[PDB]
Amino acid sequence: GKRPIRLLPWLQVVKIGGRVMDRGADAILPLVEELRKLLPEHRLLILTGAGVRARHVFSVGLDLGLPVGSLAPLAASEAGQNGHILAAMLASEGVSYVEHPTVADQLAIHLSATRAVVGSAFPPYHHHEFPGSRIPPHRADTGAFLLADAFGAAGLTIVENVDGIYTADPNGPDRGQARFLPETSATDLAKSEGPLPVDRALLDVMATARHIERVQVVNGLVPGRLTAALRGEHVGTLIRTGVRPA
Amino acid sequence: GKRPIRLLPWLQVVKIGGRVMDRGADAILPLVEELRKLLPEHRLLILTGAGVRARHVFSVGLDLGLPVGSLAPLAASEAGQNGHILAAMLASEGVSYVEHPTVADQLAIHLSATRAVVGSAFPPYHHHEFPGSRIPPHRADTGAFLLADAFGAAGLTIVENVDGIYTADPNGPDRGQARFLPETSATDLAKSEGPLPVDRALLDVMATARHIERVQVVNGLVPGRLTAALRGEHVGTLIRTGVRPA
Amino acid sequence: GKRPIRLLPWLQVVKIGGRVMDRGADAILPLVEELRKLLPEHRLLILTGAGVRARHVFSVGLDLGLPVGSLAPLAASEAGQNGHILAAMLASEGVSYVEHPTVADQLAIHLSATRAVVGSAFPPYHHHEFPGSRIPPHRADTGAFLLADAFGAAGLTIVENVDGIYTADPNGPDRGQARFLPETSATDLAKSEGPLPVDRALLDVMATARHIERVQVVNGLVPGRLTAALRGEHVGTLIRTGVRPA
Amino acid sequence: NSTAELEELLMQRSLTDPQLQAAAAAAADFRILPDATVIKIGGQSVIDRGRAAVYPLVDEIVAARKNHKLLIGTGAGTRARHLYSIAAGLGLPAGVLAQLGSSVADQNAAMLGQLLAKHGIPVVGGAGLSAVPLSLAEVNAVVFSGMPPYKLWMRPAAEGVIPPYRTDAGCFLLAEQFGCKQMIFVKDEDGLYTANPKTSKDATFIPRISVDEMKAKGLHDSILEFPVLDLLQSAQHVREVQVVNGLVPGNLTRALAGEHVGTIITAS
Amino acid sequence: NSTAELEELLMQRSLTDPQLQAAAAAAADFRILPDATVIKIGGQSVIDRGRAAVYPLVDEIVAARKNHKLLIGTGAGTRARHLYSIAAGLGLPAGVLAQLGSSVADQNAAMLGQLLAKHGIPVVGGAGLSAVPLSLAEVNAVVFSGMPPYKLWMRPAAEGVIPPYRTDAGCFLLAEQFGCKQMIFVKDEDGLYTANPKTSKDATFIPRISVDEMKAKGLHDSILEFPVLDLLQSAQHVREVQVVNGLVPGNLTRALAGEHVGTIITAS
Amino acid sequence: NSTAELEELLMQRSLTDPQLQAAAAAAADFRILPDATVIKIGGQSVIDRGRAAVYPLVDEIVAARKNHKLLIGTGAGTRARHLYSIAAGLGLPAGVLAQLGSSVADQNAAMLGQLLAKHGIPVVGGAGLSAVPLSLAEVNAVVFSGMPPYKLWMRPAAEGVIPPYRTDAGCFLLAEQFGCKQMIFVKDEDGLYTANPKTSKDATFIPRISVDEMKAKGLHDSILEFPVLDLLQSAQHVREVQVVNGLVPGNLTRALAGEHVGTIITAS
Ligand SMILES: Nc1ncnc2c1ncn2[C@@H]1O[C@H](COP(=O)(O)OP(=O)(O)OP(=O)(O)O)[C@@H](O)[C@H]1O
Ligand SMILES: Nc1ncnc2c1ncn2[C@@H]1O[C@H](COP(=O)(O)OP(=O)(O)OP(=O)(O)O)[C@@H](O)[C@H]1O
Ligand SMILES: Nc1ncnc2c1ncn2[C@@H]1O[C@H](COP(=O)(O)OP(=O)(O)OP(=O)(O)O)[C@@H](O)[C@H]1O
Ligand SMILES: Nc1ncnc2c1ncn2[C@@H]1O[C@H](COP(=O)(O)OP(=O)(O)OP(=O)(O)O)[C@@H](O)[C@H]1O
Ligand SMILES: Nc1ncnc2c1ncn2[C@@H]1O[C@H](COP(=O)(O)OP(=O)(O)OP(=O)(O)O)[C@@H](O)[C@H]1O
Ligand SMILES: Nc1ncnc2c1ncn2[C@@H]1O[C@H](COP(=O)(O)OP(=O)(O)OP(=O)(O)O)[C@@H](O)[C@H]1O
Ligand SMILES: [Cl-]
Ligand SMILES: [Cl-]
Ligand SMILES: [Cl-]
Ligand SMILES: [Mg+2]
Ligand SMILES: [Mg+2]
Ligand SMILES: [Mg+2]
Repeated sequence: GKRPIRLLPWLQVVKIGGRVMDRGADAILPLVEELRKLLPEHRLLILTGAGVRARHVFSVGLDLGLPVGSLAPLAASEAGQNGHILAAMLASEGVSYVEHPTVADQLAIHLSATRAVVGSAFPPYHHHEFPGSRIPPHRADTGAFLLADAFGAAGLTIVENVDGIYTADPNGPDRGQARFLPETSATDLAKSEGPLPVDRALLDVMATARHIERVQVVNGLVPGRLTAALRGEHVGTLIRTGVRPA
Repeated sequence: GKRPIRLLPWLQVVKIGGRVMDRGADAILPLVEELRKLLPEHRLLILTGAGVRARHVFSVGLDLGLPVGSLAPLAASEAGQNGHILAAMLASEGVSYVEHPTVADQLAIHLSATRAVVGSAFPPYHHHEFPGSRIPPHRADTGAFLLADAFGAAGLTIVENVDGIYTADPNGPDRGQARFLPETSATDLAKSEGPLPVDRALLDVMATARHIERVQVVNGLVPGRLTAALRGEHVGTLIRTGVRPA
Repeated sequence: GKRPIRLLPWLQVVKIGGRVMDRGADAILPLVEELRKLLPEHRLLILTGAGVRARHVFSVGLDLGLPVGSLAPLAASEAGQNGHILAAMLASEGVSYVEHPTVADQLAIHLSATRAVVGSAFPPYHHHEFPGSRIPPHRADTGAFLLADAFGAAGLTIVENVDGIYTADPNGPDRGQARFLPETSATDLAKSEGPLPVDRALLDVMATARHIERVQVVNGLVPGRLTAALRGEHVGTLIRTGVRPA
Repeated sequence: NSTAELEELLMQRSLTDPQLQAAAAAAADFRILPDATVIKIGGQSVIDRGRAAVYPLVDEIVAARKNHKLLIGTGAGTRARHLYSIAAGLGLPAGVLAQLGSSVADQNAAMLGQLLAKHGIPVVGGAGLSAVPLSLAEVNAVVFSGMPPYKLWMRPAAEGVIPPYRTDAGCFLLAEQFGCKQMIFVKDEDGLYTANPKTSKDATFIPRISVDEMKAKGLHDSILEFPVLDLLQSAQHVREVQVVNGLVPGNLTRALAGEHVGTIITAS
Repeated sequence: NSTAELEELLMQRSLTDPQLQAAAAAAADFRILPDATVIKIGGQSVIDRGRAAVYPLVDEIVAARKNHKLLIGTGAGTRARHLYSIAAGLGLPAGVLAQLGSSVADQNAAMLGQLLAKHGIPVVGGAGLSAVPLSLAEVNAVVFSGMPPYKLWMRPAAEGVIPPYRTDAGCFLLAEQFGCKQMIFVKDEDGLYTANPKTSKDATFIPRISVDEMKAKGLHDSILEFPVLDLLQSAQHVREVQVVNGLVPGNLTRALAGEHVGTIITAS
Repeated sequence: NSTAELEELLMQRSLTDPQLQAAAAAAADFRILPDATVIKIGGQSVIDRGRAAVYPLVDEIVAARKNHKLLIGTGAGTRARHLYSIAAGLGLPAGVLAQLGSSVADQNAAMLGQLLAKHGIPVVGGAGLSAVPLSLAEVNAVVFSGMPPYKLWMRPAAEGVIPPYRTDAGCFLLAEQFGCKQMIFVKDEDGLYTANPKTSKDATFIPRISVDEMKAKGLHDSILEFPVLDLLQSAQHVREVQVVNGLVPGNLTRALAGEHVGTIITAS
């Protein structure tokens, strides 16, 4: 399709949800042991989301009247703290946290030095966040996809605290009505109203994607599902981006 | 000669001319494929020059009346952009662009992590550029040699858009008079008047050099010449620095 | 003892005294050749102290009336210069100097890229140095131990210009009275009065240590003693920290 | 408490939840720099032209800072388009081009900054909260580079690899985020015309127009980056912009004084 | 020369030598910022509470900077305690927790800084030698984050992995190092009581007390980080601190005016 | 247009082309900081000497900034020469020594900066375009470290590994690049003598001399780094320098007032 080259075609990108990290050792320790076993199998860029502490800083910032561009870096800080925590648990394996500038221009050398690096999934929109909502739209899922597609990576896998995407919040008021979606397209999700486990802006950047054809959302609280998803096995919700294979 | 030790005696330094990069994919793609094949053979520090965009910023800066120390970092920016472009094309091989401070104090660890790194050939003289000319004298060729000689590198090769040094500009008004120079000494060039394909300041820093005995200027538009030059084959103009072998 | 995990349990930390470096090539060259032979045997974090130049800047700063928080970063600068010097001599082996932030959060990836890194042993207390003495208390020995214990490293070895700890300064006025101490506990040293070859604050942070059970002070002017100490051989003064083995 | 119910939603729901989104929309609205004006100095339209364009505009900035708080952002221009053409011909993606273009806007901020240094006006990073210079009457202005910080995380356009959010969008978003009172784009034409005035011999001048009317008249990508018009319709604080000719002596000074030179583009 | 003998000792002895230590103790004493006051704004006690607590305190800072030089440091609060609980449950050491808590105090400095930007007051790094803002009457104040820079080199407490030196200690050490005239802790209680006033129904207010008396009365770890009390007894410049209730309108203004609101804690 | 022909040459020729060099030489000449004076405070000659030398000079800087814009750079001194001797004995090259010496000039800038902080005068990086402090009457001065940024790219001298461009050259090049009006070197002797006044008992004082006359009289490497004399002959803006004794009370103040204390060295 006369598309841009793939910068890092051998790369696998994994996004860890901030609310997975929020569960502490009970969720993090099995995830760390699964990541340890995956290091010899894949070249991994592991990106962390923000979770509940960003909700609290949104609560204070919204109370102070701050605009959406003020809230964006405050939330991004919590994603980076989650990344430092995860990288600390993998340090004995040679894994460290790397900053956005290193991720942006020096990922190649760092993945030559070690098998995986951890970074923040929030993109550096910060005070240039788009207006409209008072909640920053370009969050962890969106930043992780923008990076993965810009690199031309082999995949992006989103590690969630639920099995995947449902027709309603499976932890919310309409939960007995929520039906599991094994597959969906980004366009079908975008034309629905209701909450999702992924940013609505993820669906927008999938519409302009150049390389990534599918993204799987899997439950990181079930050991083995991330491992299976990185081998292309269907253990969660597959999101079709609309990039067509050649 | 009671000279200083060689810091990185196994290093090979290659300087890519900015006007080579200016030719776009038609020149860059064959050069990238030649560099890919050279990675397992050599430990490479690849440094990029500035090219035509620096001429434009000189045109604006000279129109604004800016001094030579103001123009120097403006030109250096264009060399770094060329380096980011080249490193992007080699990212899938583990090559990244590295900044001046990393080059200056952490080159050893980075060349332990990967087979080659790309950096800017302009030296950080910036607003401490020497006065005299309104054109910054310490440019890409000069910075690449200062680095290579300070490291005690095994060589420096200058990759040009012409075969080497002629007795006149082979693309200029006196071009039917221009005769190819297979070899020359830096002192012989310095005592001539007329344009050269290399900085005149390169000749000055060769006069005080401690290690590098010869520098070859080769045509990077001819595939294979950089490869041959890195094996010591004479495929361009050899510049004798005046460092004597022991 | 329900103690924190070990971040880098395979790490060996070596602290080189600044007054060892002060002796110049006569001491540094044999030390560099011993470090070269140790690179394939251990994963080394080499940290340098400050030495005599910090005494001079203390002399000027105390003459100017500056507080202890002003003197701390001035002394830390001299430790970092010693580290740049040592790393330069090991550059051909792939060793580079790394900054405090890299040491703090990215040591794992760097020791995956190369066999050893050099850094400053002074901790970043700087203008938040504790008051009380006009001499900064948290110096090279103290910072090296804080790092080694925080990492859960396999050991910390302190490389001195004397055989170890004596009952008085073996180069001072009471020197014919000075008796060598092959072993001691940190608590026994802390309850003595008199000068030591190690920071008194080292004894305090050993009291709250979580992992490191012993620290050996060895004479880096005797080739082979650092090598032997890194294998657990008793060639200097052993300091028992009071961490109990399980 | 609506504050209480907002924090309940913030703790219990996904940020995608419409109920949470609607409760956050009711939050109070603080303007960080309400008395500042953001000005974009065009790269191609002004700075690339050298002394004849830049020197008069420096004089106007120095005179204007006496009564007007100024955030002055720089465009990129011809050197960025050269970089875009090289990188695009190599198949590099929009995110890589975005990083290259930033260096050029940085160059331009540097040159403008050195002409303004003796007048006390500094070059600052992005510079919204460069609170000290903008509070001193001796200064009351700063210069920044206009490229947004997205870099490798730039969202690509629907077609092609040219970054869709450039210096126009970067300067506009700064004005919107800090709740500034005014956004003025300084270009090389009197304002919006019914067609490109350089390639059509009878384009008609448009003094005032809405975003919807621009789109309907077929000029969504005319004198401004077309994503700016969509950002303008989403903005909370800056609901109109003015485009003026920086090559006309005193045109920026008169716009700051409230004169309707150029074109006023409204969100609605 | 005592200067001569000091330099002899400095060259010839270990810095552990008591003779060298005693000669250094006789050196002159320069105060770097003697007319500034350091204020800590509590994270949990103030900033976490939102507009009702923060907005009045912003008003007091703006009014107070007219006659008082201010170094304003921020606490961390509930988000730091969440991070501590996650990291502690993973077995991470105090040095790792120290780095995490710093990000939260940074967040709070950012939010406070954006409310103060239009008043000219900047956010600076640690900020002792942010000499220009503190010398201008139009500014005369800065905001900084209160966490000490120890990070991975944090000394652990005798038990547990919670960093013992947090925003109280970071703000105090800044005041001590720059020889400031005054250190005021802004919390959410009127001052020190004989017991925690939130969990005891008849605690008695204490207007003035020494460190030794606090330790003897069993409240070494009460309204201040307990290491601060030991740092206070070692301090050369700041030999007392005042703790006031930031939730009381005008309480910080009255403390700066020399009124004995709250509790005064003395080193001796 | 000479502007047109310059841009043709700039596009079509190598920058080594004499025709291009000559056309660039005809460009206009903008001075960035024309009313500032650059002062170098010697490391060995002043700062290394402690309070007796530094404290009076701090007083003069504070008094002088009332009527004179000051860029104050610091030398390095004895700690740099210790580092040079260690590194040279290891066979390290001039580029490595250059990086080591920079840290020492940085130390000295820090100490001077902390004595000046309460007077509003900051320590800035290199600091030409530190436009805000140099435009405020309350400040009107900055402190910077005098080492040039060449680091590993230092050109070595013809013999030996001592970096030939040190704090004298770094301070001079700053004055030249920003087109400052005056360059004053503050040392520990009244000025240039016919021989080193410390090791010759009847050297004669020289009030005024040219670079050529210094070279002819055999003192190219005397009171100033000898490369400075060659940089002086190439300079566009600073065509003379003055060397004064900072140990004489008020000597810097009188030089700033136009009194011919010390030695004036002219390019021609
Ligand atoms: N349609 C839906 N399908 C699945 N989960 C949903 C849906 N709508 C809402 N949710 C909720 O989304 C929750 C996940 O929250 P969220 O997406 O904010 O977490 P996260 O991805 O870990 O956070 P972050 O974005 O900070 O990384 C699920 O536990 C579920 O309750
Ligand atoms: N004597 C000469 N011999 C060879 N080429 C010459 C000579 N004099 C001028 N030239 C010209 O120099 C051109 C190369 O230009 P230049 O040296 O500026 O390029 P570059 O090295 O790619 O740039 P940069 O220095 O920015 O890296 C040649 O194409 C040729 O026309
Ligand atoms: N009890 C003691 N036992 C041994 N050496 C002592 C004792 N008391 C003083 N010293 C002296 O301490 C000297 C070492 O000095 P010091 O500890 O300052 O050096 P260093 O560790 O190299 O410096 P730095 O702390 O900057 O790294 C020895 O050479 C010895 O003279
Ligand atoms: N309908 C129109 N009315 C006016 N100008 C138009 C119209 N359509 C196109 N243009 C062109 O838009 C140009 C302004 O955009 P341009 O990108 O040149 O501005 P700029 O801000 O200088 O850009 P940059 O800063 O990115 O270099 C004008 O020079 C004009 O030729
Ligand atoms: N004896 C006591 N007197 C007063 N307050 C006490 C006492 N003992 C405990 N406290 C508690 O100490 C608290 C102040 O400490 P806290 O850590 O909440 O302050 P902070 O500065 O906001 O912290 P941070 O900035 O780290 O969030 C008060 O809210 C009070 O409940
Ligand atoms: N002919 C001369 N006239 C005057 N001074 C001379 C002469 N020849 C040598 N000198 C010496 O030059 C010295 C000044 O150079 P020096 O390097 O000490 O200065 P500095 O600026 O303090 O250096 P740094 O900042 O690098 O420490 C004087 O102290 C003086 O002894
Ligand atoms: Cl959303
Ligand atoms: Cl001690
Ligand atoms: Cl030249
Ligand atoms: Mg989610
Ligand atoms: Mg060339
Ligand atoms: Mg010691």
